[PDB]
Amino acid sequence: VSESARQAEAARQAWLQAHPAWSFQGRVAISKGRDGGSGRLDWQQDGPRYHVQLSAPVTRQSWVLTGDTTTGAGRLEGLDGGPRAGADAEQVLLEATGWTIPVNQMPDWVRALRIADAGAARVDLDEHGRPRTVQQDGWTIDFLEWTPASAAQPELPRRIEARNGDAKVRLLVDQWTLSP
Amino acid sequence: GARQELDTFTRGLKGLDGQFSQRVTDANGRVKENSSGRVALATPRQFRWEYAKPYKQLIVADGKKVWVFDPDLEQVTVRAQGSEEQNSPLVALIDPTRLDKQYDVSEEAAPRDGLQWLSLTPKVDSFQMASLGFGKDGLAKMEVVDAVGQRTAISFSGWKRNPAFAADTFRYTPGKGVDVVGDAQ
Repeated sequence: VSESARQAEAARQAWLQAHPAWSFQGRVAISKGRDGGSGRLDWQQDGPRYHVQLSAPVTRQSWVLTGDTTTGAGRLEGLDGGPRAGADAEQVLLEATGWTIPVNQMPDWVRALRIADAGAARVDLDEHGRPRTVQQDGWTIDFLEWTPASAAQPELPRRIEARNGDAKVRLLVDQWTLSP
Repeated sequence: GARQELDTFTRGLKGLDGQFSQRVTDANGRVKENSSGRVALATPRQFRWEYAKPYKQLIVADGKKVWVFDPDLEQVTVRAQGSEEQNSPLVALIDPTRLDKQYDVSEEAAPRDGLQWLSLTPKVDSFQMASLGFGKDGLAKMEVVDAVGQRTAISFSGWKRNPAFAADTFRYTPGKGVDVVGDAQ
Protein backbone atom coordinates (compact mmCIF):
# COMPACT_ATOMS: atom_id res chain seq x y z
CA VAL A 1 0.00 0.00 0.00
CA SER A 2 1.13 3.57 -0.69
CA GLU A 3 2.10 5.56 2.40
CA SER A 4 -0.06 8.51 1.34
CA ALA A 5 -2.94 6.07 0.77
CA ARG A 6 -2.34 4.51 4.19
CA GLN A 7 -2.63 7.89 5.91
CA ALA A 8 -5.69 8.91 3.86
CA GLU A 9 -7.62 5.77 4.83
CA ALA A 10 -6.65 6.18 8.50
CA ALA A 11 -7.82 9.81 8.51
CA ARG A 12 -11.06 8.83 6.72
CA GLN A 13 -11.92 6.27 9.41
CA ALA A 14 -10.81 8.42 12.36
CA TRP A 15 -12.90 11.34 11.07
CA LEU A 16 -15.98 9.14 10.66
CA GLN A 17 -15.51 7.41 14.04
CA ALA A 18 -15.22 10.86 15.66
CA HIS A 19 -18.61 11.99 14.19
CA PRO A 20 -21.19 9.42 15.21
CA ALA A 21 -24.35 11.39 14.32
CA TRP A 22 -25.20 11.34 10.63
CA SER A 23 -27.83 10.31 8.15
CA PHE A 24 -28.30 9.29 4.53
CA GLN A 25 -31.09 8.91 2.00
CA GLY A 26 -31.03 6.31 -0.78
CA ARG A 27 -32.67 3.37 -2.53
CA VAL A 28 -32.57 -0.30 -1.62
CA ALA A 29 -33.41 -3.62 -3.29
CA ILE A 30 -33.66 -6.72 -1.10
CA SER A 31 -33.59 -10.30 -2.24
CA LYS A 32 -33.63 -13.78 -0.71
CA GLY A 33 -34.26 -16.73 -3.01
CA ARG A 34 -36.78 -15.63 -5.62
CA ASP A 35 -38.61 -12.97 -3.57
CA GLY A 36 -37.64 -9.51 -2.36
CA GLY A 37 -38.50 -5.85 -2.63
CA SER A 38 -37.31 -2.31 -3.02
CA GLY A 39 -38.01 1.16 -1.71
CA ARG A 40 -36.65 4.53 -0.68
CA LEU A 41 -34.58 4.53 2.51
CA ASP A 42 -33.96 7.32 5.02
CA TRP A 43 -31.39 6.28 7.65
CA GLN A 44 -30.65 8.50 10.68
CA GLN A 45 -27.92 7.48 13.10
CA ASP A 46 -27.10 8.98 16.50
CA GLY A 47 -24.24 6.96 17.94
CA PRO A 48 -25.62 3.44 18.39
CA ARG A 49 -29.22 4.65 17.80
CA TYR A 50 -30.84 4.31 14.38
CA HIS A 51 -34.11 5.56 12.93
CA VAL A 52 -34.85 3.96 9.56
CA GLN A 53 -37.80 4.88 7.34
CA LEU A 54 -38.65 2.88 4.24
CA SER A 55 -41.16 4.49 1.90
CA ALA A 56 -42.83 1.92 -0.33
CA PRO A 57 -43.53 2.60 -4.06
CA VAL A 58 -47.17 1.68 -5.03
CA THR A 59 -48.51 0.83 -1.54
CA ARG A 60 -47.36 4.39 -0.58
CA GLN A 61 -47.01 2.90 2.95
CA SER A 62 -43.79 3.59 4.87
CA TRP A 63 -42.56 1.68 7.91
CA VAL A 64 -40.20 3.01 10.59
CA LEU A 65 -37.65 0.80 12.35
CA THR A 66 -35.94 2.15 15.47
CA GLY A 67 -33.22 0.24 17.31
CA ASP A 68 -29.94 0.34 19.22
CA THR A 69 -26.72 -1.44 18.23
CA THR A 70 -25.55 -1.88 21.83
CA THR A 71 -28.59 -4.02 22.75
CA GLY A 72 -29.61 -5.20 19.29
CA ALA A 73 -33.29 -4.61 20.05
CA GLY A 74 -35.55 -2.76 17.65
CA ARG A 75 -39.17 -1.76 17.21
CA LEU A 76 -41.13 -1.50 13.95
CA GLU A 77 -44.09 0.84 13.45
CA GLY A 78 -46.49 1.60 10.62
CA LEU A 79 -47.58 -1.83 9.38
CA ASP A 80 -51.06 -3.32 9.59
CA GLY A 81 -51.56 -4.96 12.98
CA GLY A 82 -49.74 -2.30 14.95
CA PRO A 83 -46.19 -2.01 16.26
CA ARG A 84 -43.86 -4.98 16.68
CA ALA A 85 -40.83 -5.17 18.93
CA GLY A 86 -38.26 -7.70 20.09
CA ALA A 87 -34.70 -8.40 21.17
CA ASP A 88 -33.28 -8.68 17.63
CA ALA A 89 -34.18 -5.78 15.32
CA GLU A 90 -33.10 -7.81 12.26
CA GLN A 91 -35.53 -10.55 13.25
CA VAL A 92 -38.38 -8.15 14.05
CA LEU A 93 -38.02 -6.73 10.53
CA LEU A 94 -37.67 -10.22 9.03
CA GLU A 95 -40.87 -11.62 10.58
CA ALA A 96 -42.93 -8.54 9.74
CA THR A 97 -41.96 -7.95 6.10
CA GLY A 98 -40.00 -10.99 4.87
CA TRP A 99 -37.04 -8.61 4.30
CA THR A 100 -33.53 -9.51 5.47
CA ILE A 101 -31.26 -6.54 6.12
CA PRO A 102 -28.52 -6.80 8.77
CA VAL A 103 -29.63 -3.65 10.53
CA ASN A 104 -27.33 -3.82 13.53
CA GLN A 105 -24.25 -4.01 11.30
CA MET A 106 -25.21 -1.46 8.62
CA PRO A 107 -24.25 1.69 10.60
CA ASP A 108 -20.62 0.67 10.18
CA TRP A 109 -20.75 -1.16 6.83
CA VAL A 110 -22.59 1.65 5.00
CA ARG A 111 -19.76 3.97 5.97
CA ALA A 112 -17.18 1.33 4.86
CA LEU A 113 -16.09 0.78 8.47
CA ARG A 114 -15.80 -2.53 10.23
CA ILE A 115 -17.69 -3.21 13.45
CA ALA A 116 -15.77 -2.93 16.71
CA ASP A 117 -15.69 -5.95 19.07
CA ALA A 118 -17.05 -8.14 16.27
CA GLY A 119 -14.37 -10.59 15.20
CA ALA A 120 -11.54 -9.89 12.75
CA ALA A 121 -12.81 -8.64 9.39
CA ARG A 122 -11.20 -9.63 6.11
CA VAL A 123 -10.60 -6.41 4.17
CA ASP A 124 -9.53 -5.99 0.54
CA LEU A 125 -8.43 -2.56 -0.65
CA ASP A 126 -8.99 -0.94 -4.03
CA GLU A 127 -6.08 0.57 -5.93
CA HIS A 128 -6.39 3.80 -3.86
CA GLY A 129 -6.36 2.14 -0.42
CA ARG A 130 -10.16 2.39 0.09
CA PRO A 131 -12.08 -0.71 1.22
CA ARG A 132 -13.29 -2.72 -1.78
CA THR A 133 -14.71 -5.82 -0.03
CA VAL A 134 -15.30 -6.45 3.68
CA GLN A 135 -16.05 -9.91 5.10
CA GLN A 136 -17.48 -9.79 8.60
CA ASP A 137 -20.18 -11.45 10.66
CA GLY A 138 -21.36 -13.87 7.95
CA TRP A 139 -21.78 -11.13 5.32
CA THR A 140 -19.74 -10.14 2.27
CA ILE A 141 -19.91 -6.40 1.54
CA ASP A 142 -18.77 -4.89 -1.77
CA PHE A 143 -18.12 -1.18 -2.25
CA LEU A 144 -18.77 -0.60 -5.95
CA GLU A 145 -18.80 3.21 -6.20
CA TRP A 146 -17.86 6.14 -3.98
CA THR A 147 -19.35 9.53 -3.24
CA PRO A 148 -17.01 12.40 -4.19
CA ALA A 149 -15.08 13.94 -1.30
CA SER A 150 -15.12 17.58 -0.22
CA ALA A 151 -13.31 19.59 2.47
CA ALA A 152 -16.19 18.77 4.89
CA GLN A 153 -17.19 15.25 3.76
CA PRO A 154 -14.76 12.31 3.54
CA GLU A 155 -15.15 9.70 0.84
CA LEU A 156 -18.19 7.62 1.64
CA PRO A 157 -19.76 4.74 -0.32
CA ARG A 158 -22.38 5.40 -3.00
CA ARG A 159 -23.22 1.85 -4.20
CA ILE A 160 -22.98 -1.23 -2.00
CA GLU A 161 -23.93 -4.87 -2.49
CA ALA A 162 -24.01 -7.10 0.57
CA ARG A 163 -24.67 -10.85 0.52
CA ASN A 164 -25.04 -13.64 3.05
CA GLY A 165 -25.71 -16.99 1.45
CA ASP A 166 -28.70 -16.19 -0.75
CA ALA A 167 -29.70 -13.03 1.14
CA LYS A 168 -28.84 -10.03 -1.02
CA VAL A 169 -28.89 -6.30 -0.39
CA ARG A 170 -28.20 -3.62 -2.98
CA LEU A 171 -28.00 -0.06 -1.78
CA LEU A 172 -27.63 3.25 -3.56
CA VAL A 173 -26.83 6.17 -1.23
CA ASP A 174 -28.02 9.33 -2.95
CA GLN A 175 -27.37 11.94 -0.22
CA TRP A 176 -25.20 11.97 2.93
CA THR A 177 -25.69 14.34 5.86
CA LEU A 178 -22.92 14.65 8.47
CA SER A 179 -21.60 16.69 11.41
CA PRO A 180 -19.71 19.94 10.53
CA GLY B 1 -69.59 21.45 -5.19
CA ALA B 2 -66.89 18.84 -5.76
CA ARG B 3 -68.74 15.71 -6.84
CA GLN B 4 -69.82 17.71 -9.89
CA GLU B 5 -66.16 17.97 -10.87
CA LEU B 6 -65.32 14.27 -10.51
CA ASP B 7 -68.25 13.34 -12.72
CA THR B 8 -67.58 16.05 -15.31
CA PHE B 9 -63.95 14.91 -15.34
CA THR B 10 -64.48 11.14 -15.58
CA ARG B 11 -67.45 11.70 -17.93
CA GLY B 12 -66.86 9.27 -20.79
CA LEU B 13 -63.25 8.67 -19.68
CA LYS B 14 -61.55 5.56 -21.10
CA GLY B 15 -57.92 6.71 -20.92
CA LEU B 16 -55.90 9.45 -19.25
CA ASP B 17 -52.35 10.70 -19.83
CA GLY B 18 -50.59 13.53 -18.03
CA GLN B 19 -47.69 14.70 -15.86
CA PHE B 20 -47.26 14.76 -12.10
CA SER B 21 -45.11 16.20 -9.36
CA GLN B 22 -44.91 14.57 -5.94
CA ARG B 23 -43.98 16.09 -2.57
CA VAL B 24 -43.71 13.92 0.54
CA THR B 25 -43.97 16.06 3.66
CA ASP B 26 -43.66 15.56 7.43
CA ALA B 27 -46.17 16.69 10.06
CA ASN B 28 -45.01 20.30 9.80
CA GLY B 29 -45.21 20.49 6.00
CA ARG B 30 -41.47 20.33 5.34
CA VAL B 31 -40.76 18.55 2.05
CA LYS B 32 -38.74 15.38 2.62
CA GLU B 33 -38.89 13.91 -0.93
CA ASN B 34 -39.80 15.50 -4.26
CA SER B 35 -40.00 13.98 -7.72
CA SER B 36 -41.89 14.30 -10.99
CA GLY B 37 -42.78 12.35 -14.11
CA ARG B 38 -45.59 10.90 -16.19
CA VAL B 39 -48.80 9.04 -15.27
CA ALA B 40 -51.13 7.13 -17.62
CA LEU B 41 -54.47 5.41 -16.95
CA ALA B 42 -56.72 3.16 -19.02
CA THR B 43 -59.86 1.16 -18.22
CA PRO B 44 -60.44 -0.98 -16.53
CA ARG B 45 -57.32 -1.76 -14.45
CA GLN B 46 -54.24 -0.42 -16.28
CA PHE B 47 -51.93 2.32 -15.01
CA ARG B 48 -48.33 3.47 -15.42
CA TRP B 49 -46.30 5.66 -13.04
CA GLU B 50 -43.13 6.81 -14.80
CA TYR B 51 -40.80 8.68 -12.41
CA ALA B 52 -38.37 10.84 -14.40
CA LYS B 53 -36.61 13.10 -11.85
CA PRO B 54 -34.49 12.83 -9.85
CA TYR B 55 -34.18 9.06 -10.56
CA LYS B 56 -36.03 6.83 -12.95
CA GLN B 57 -38.46 4.29 -11.52
CA LEU B 58 -41.26 2.58 -13.40
CA ILE B 59 -44.45 1.16 -11.90
CA VAL B 60 -46.81 -0.61 -14.33
CA ALA B 61 -50.13 -2.39 -13.72
CA ASP B 62 -50.84 -4.44 -16.82
CA GLY B 63 -54.24 -5.63 -15.60
CA LYS B 64 -52.96 -8.95 -14.28
CA LYS B 65 -49.59 -8.12 -12.62
CA VAL B 66 -48.02 -5.06 -11.00
CA TRP B 67 -44.32 -4.40 -11.68
CA VAL B 68 -42.01 -2.07 -9.73
CA PHE B 69 -38.82 -1.51 -11.74
CA ASP B 70 -35.77 0.40 -10.54
CA PRO B 71 -33.17 0.68 -13.33
CA ASP B 72 -30.30 1.89 -11.15
CA LEU B 73 -30.81 -1.15 -8.90
CA GLU B 74 -31.38 -3.56 -11.84
CA GLN B 75 -34.33 -5.25 -10.14
CA VAL B 76 -38.07 -5.42 -10.76
CA THR B 77 -40.64 -6.66 -8.23
CA VAL B 78 -43.67 -8.47 -9.63
CA ARG B 79 -46.91 -9.42 -7.92
CA ALA B 80 -50.40 -10.34 -9.07
CA GLN B 81 -52.78 -7.39 -9.45
CA GLY B 82 -55.48 -7.88 -6.83
CA SER B 83 -57.61 -4.95 -5.67
CA GLU B 84 -55.46 -1.96 -6.60
CA GLU B 85 -58.17 0.60 -5.83
CA GLN B 86 -57.07 0.62 -2.15
CA ASN B 87 -53.43 1.30 -3.06
CA SER B 88 -54.13 4.12 -5.56
CA PRO B 89 -57.68 5.49 -6.02
CA LEU B 90 -56.44 7.08 -9.25
CA VAL B 91 -57.61 3.96 -11.13
CA ALA B 92 -61.04 4.42 -9.49
CA LEU B 93 -61.33 7.48 -11.78
CA ILE B 94 -61.58 5.57 -15.06
CA ASP B 95 -64.37 3.58 -13.35
CA PRO B 96 -66.06 6.20 -11.14
CA THR B 97 -68.56 3.70 -9.68
CA ARG B 98 -65.71 1.99 -7.79
CA LEU B 99 -65.02 4.97 -5.51
CA ASP B 100 -68.22 4.63 -3.49
CA LYS B 101 -67.65 0.86 -3.10
CA GLN B 102 -64.37 0.66 -1.14
CA TYR B 103 -64.31 4.30 0.05
CA ASP B 104 -66.78 6.02 2.29
CA VAL B 105 -66.69 9.07 0.02
CA SER B 106 -67.39 12.43 1.65
CA GLU B 107 -67.25 15.95 0.22
CA GLU B 108 -65.39 18.61 2.21
CA ALA B 109 -67.15 21.95 2.53
CA ALA B 110 -64.16 24.26 2.90
CA PRO B 111 -62.21 24.71 -0.36
CA ARG B 112 -58.46 24.24 0.15
CA ASP B 113 -55.30 25.06 -1.84
CA GLY B 114 -57.70 26.66 -4.32
CA LEU B 115 -59.52 23.35 -4.85
CA GLN B 116 -62.75 21.49 -4.03
CA TRP B 117 -61.94 18.27 -2.19
CA LEU B 118 -63.40 14.81 -1.70
CA SER B 119 -62.35 12.85 1.38
CA LEU B 120 -61.84 9.18 0.54
CA THR B 121 -62.19 7.41 3.86
CA PRO B 122 -61.22 3.73 3.51
CA LYS B 123 -63.54 0.84 4.36
CA VAL B 124 -61.61 -1.97 2.62
CA ASP B 125 -58.10 -2.87 3.79
CA SER B 126 -53.42 0.66 1.96
CA PHE B 127 -53.44 4.10 3.62
CA GLN B 128 -55.25 5.87 6.43
CA MET B 129 -57.08 8.43 4.26
CA ALA B 130 -56.98 9.88 0.74
CA SER B 131 -58.35 13.16 -0.63
CA LEU B 132 -58.94 14.23 -4.22
CA GLY B 133 -58.68 17.92 -5.10
CA PHE B 134 -60.50 19.28 -8.14
CA GLY B 135 -59.96 22.61 -9.91
CA LYS B 136 -60.70 24.30 -13.23
CA ASP B 137 -59.06 21.63 -15.43
CA GLY B 138 -60.23 18.59 -13.44
CA LEU B 139 -58.30 16.51 -10.96
CA ALA B 140 -55.42 18.67 -9.75
CA LYS B 141 -54.19 17.03 -6.56
CA MET B 142 -54.25 13.77 -4.66
CA GLU B 143 -53.14 13.45 -1.01
CA VAL B 144 -52.55 10.28 1.05
CA VAL B 145 -51.52 9.95 4.70
CA ASP B 146 -50.06 6.69 6.03
CA ALA B 147 -50.04 5.18 9.54
CA VAL B 148 -46.89 7.03 10.73
CA GLY B 149 -48.18 10.49 9.76
CA GLN B 150 -46.23 10.84 6.49
CA ARG B 151 -48.21 12.61 3.75
CA THR B 152 -47.67 12.31 -0.03
CA ALA B 153 -49.09 15.17 -2.11
CA ILE B 154 -49.34 14.52 -5.86
CA SER B 155 -50.14 17.34 -8.29
CA PHE B 156 -51.18 16.95 -11.93
CA SER B 157 -51.00 18.93 -15.16
CA GLY B 158 -51.26 18.44 -18.90
CA TRP B 159 -54.14 15.97 -18.78
CA LYS B 160 -54.81 14.46 -22.21
CA ARG B 161 -58.26 12.91 -22.53
CA ASN B 162 -58.77 9.45 -24.10
CA PRO B 163 -55.45 9.23 -26.00
CA ALA B 164 -54.03 6.71 -28.49
CA PHE B 165 -51.67 4.64 -26.36
CA ALA B 166 -48.70 2.74 -27.73
CA ALA B 167 -49.35 -0.97 -27.27
CA ASP B 168 -46.66 -1.29 -24.57
CA THR B 169 -47.78 1.69 -22.46
CA PHE B 170 -49.13 -0.77 -19.87
CA ARG B 171 -46.57 -3.57 -20.32
CA TYR B 172 -43.29 -4.26 -18.54
CA THR B 173 -40.43 -5.13 -20.93
CA PRO B 174 -37.46 -6.59 -19.00
CA GLY B 175 -33.97 -5.46 -19.97
CA LYS B 176 -30.98 -7.79 -19.99
CA GLY B 177 -29.33 -8.37 -16.63
CA VAL B 178 -32.34 -7.39 -14.51
CA ASP B 179 -33.29 -9.48 -11.46
CA VAL B 180 -36.99 -10.41 -11.40
CA VAL B 181 -38.24 -11.15 -7.89
CA GLY B 182 -41.56 -11.85 -6.30
CA ASP B 183 -43.08 -9.70 -3.58
CA ALA B 184 -41.78 -10.81 -0.18
CA GLN B 185 -44.04 -11.16 2.90
